[PDB]
Amino acid sequence: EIVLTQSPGTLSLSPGERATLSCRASQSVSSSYLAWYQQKPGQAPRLLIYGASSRATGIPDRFSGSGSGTDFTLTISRLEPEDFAVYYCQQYGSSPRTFGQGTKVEIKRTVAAPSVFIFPPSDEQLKSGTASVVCLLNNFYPREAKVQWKVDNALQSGNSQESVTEQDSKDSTYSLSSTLTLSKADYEKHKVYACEVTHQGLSSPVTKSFNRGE
Amino acid sequence: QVQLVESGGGLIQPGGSLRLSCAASGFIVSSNYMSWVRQAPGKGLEWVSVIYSGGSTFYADSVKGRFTISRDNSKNTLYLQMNSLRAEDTAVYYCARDYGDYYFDYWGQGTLVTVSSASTKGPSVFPLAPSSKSTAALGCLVKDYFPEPVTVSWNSGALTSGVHTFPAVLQSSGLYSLSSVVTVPSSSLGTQTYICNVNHKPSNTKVDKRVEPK
Repeated sequence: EIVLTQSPGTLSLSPGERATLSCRASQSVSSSYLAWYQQKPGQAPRLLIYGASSRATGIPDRFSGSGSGTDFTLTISRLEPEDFAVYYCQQYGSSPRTFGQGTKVEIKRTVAAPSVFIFPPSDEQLKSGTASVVCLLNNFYPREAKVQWKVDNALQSGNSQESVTEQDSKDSTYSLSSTLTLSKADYEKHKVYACEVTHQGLSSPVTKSFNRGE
Repeated sequence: QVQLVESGGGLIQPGGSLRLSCAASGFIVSSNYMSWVRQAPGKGLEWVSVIYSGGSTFYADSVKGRFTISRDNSKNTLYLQMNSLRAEDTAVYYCARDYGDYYFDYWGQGTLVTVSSASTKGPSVFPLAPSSKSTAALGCLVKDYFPEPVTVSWNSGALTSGVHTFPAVLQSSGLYSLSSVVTVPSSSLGTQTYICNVNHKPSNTKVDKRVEPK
């Protein structure tokens, strides 16, 4: 079986940079029988290159493929912000046909701090016995961010979950939600609800807070 | 204008059977090599089944004897009839038109198959009302549904700019939750009505929730 090893596993570069993706085969791949696919998040793969170097119809010219034998290369001459994706190679010189494990390309941009928003639980949810408080960190870069919850200045642990968006295709930022889940009874025993955000685009951590009932 | 349109996925009990379909346009299924490829959550592409133009069929070891790939010349459709399903079969399943026995040159959009003995449950939808504590941000909390996915639109698809629908998180209950947020001009709140439309196909649930300031 021809095993295809892709490298690097992850690659982060800014628009306009050249990106070079490698696919190395455990054995020779006959006749340049190697294809490359792009898979953007949530979408089907699309064919980029076949026969190692032939650009598929409709594919932008910045994508090109080269190589032979045991080493194949997908190049993006000048990255564009919509190029974040996982890129897969696939060989058809031998049976079984096999895919590489993929290279994830992430798009770098200049540092952007989050705007922070906080949403109390709705009266409709409180009627049913649970209370969700949501902290939104909107449109920031890089991805890494710390969110801490305080209830009457008491640090919370174990009762929050975070979710992060895929990169924005236009401006390359992320957004993040942190949801604090409390029983109704617990929510009503306390007054001040606060989300504290640490991010490298901020000079100092930012706290966003509200008082229950206001 | 080749197209491949998939349907048939969703929730199925372990041990059950399920049939996927792929309706083709622009080419003749009967005269072409076609395949099913699946992708488990967070993993790479795994070929499952192929049918040659001449009718030969081949299967991955993990599905041989319990999956059948077939075609209906009359309806220009490809099928995958699955049996003895197990949790390891949970994946997005893609149909693809192959170029001969070589590479995958057109892909269907994918259909999620979730193999689980848990019952379907549609979501509750709560407002994240805009206040001064949220340019203004507002959203919808979509809580406690099973299985994935839900789809969220705003104002029936009229509002796209600035929307962030977060990936769902598995709560310890075993049910999913996510939020969908949008940033709108602060001036608008008084005038513009904002409605999130939440569709959950597995439960045949459609919820429209008006989000207005408190």
